[PDB]
Amino acid sequence: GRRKACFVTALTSRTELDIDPDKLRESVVELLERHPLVFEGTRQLALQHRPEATDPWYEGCQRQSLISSDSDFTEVHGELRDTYLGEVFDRLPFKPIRTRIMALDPKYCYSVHRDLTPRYHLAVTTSEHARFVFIEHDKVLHIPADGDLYYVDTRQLHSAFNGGDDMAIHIVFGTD
Amino acid sequence: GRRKACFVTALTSRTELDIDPDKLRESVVELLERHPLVFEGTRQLALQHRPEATDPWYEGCQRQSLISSDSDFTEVHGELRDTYLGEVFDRLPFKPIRTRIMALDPKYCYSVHRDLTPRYHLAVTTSEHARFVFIEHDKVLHIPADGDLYYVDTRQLHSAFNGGDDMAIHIVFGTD
Repeated sequence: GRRKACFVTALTSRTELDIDPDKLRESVVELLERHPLVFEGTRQLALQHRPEATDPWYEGCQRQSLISSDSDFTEVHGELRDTYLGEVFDRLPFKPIRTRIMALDPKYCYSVHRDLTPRYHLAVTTSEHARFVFIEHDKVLHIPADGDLYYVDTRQLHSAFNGGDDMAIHIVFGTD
Repeated sequence: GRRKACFVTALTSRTELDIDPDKLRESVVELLERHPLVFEGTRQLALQHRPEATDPWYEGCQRQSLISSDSDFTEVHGELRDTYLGEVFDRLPFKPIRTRIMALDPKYCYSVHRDLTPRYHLAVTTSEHARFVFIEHDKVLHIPADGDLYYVDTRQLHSAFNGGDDMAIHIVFGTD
């Protein structure tokens, strides 16, 4: 109750990163061959882990209430340094936490709800059929796979849907 | 095109029908026990048929390109006249055509697209997670199961999603 809904223009913001969409997509496709997304509907893979984690690829994918603190998930996987995903992390203007690849299945949507913390999104694979829907703000948002980073305030009441035939995939960064 | 997008307030309109939501819902649930919805994702059952149809419960559910004319599907099924669904038809202020029960699976959405003809909607079972999303108009719409009839202009670019755990069900009426 003490925080109120944001003004509509504060739902999103663009930070220019100049990432190459083709190289980004091919690096994600190759990575998922070796480290598959877990879960169904909304699927996930962790790109940052807690120091000394024995389950670095999936620990950070647990539901928020099982996460001690997002800020513990600081370590980019060592093997990413050599690939184009290492280049993505190098270009970030902030220190990310609990970064995950996150995906929406084809023809899938999730419940209208509020998240606890907004994140930054880099779209990997998407289409005109994949959108965020903000219910109180009556605003529809599409995040293009243009190599730029988009803040998206998913604390606001919202759903997301993917009406396409192919899965929609983002890299989703936290910050502190 | 010669027809342009409608103004945002013309996306929907309410016609008061005073139908009882509980009797409506219980009559539809019982009917679907005896006559199954066909298709997946968007599921359908026809409530009106062409004269002398051999497949009256399902001919009207074929895709629009296989429909000769919506206006041929004029006859309410005989077995409906003495149930509450017959009462619904008796109250309509227009002559309906090609009326169908239409439903969206849980966690399902369909492609962003345009339909050829707008319809009138009577929501049977729904939740806050089921919405129409108008892309060009940047408008989100919920049709409540309040016993009233809602025009929805699905000729406009749109998707629909059901983020809920249960199937969302409408009766969908055409008219001349």
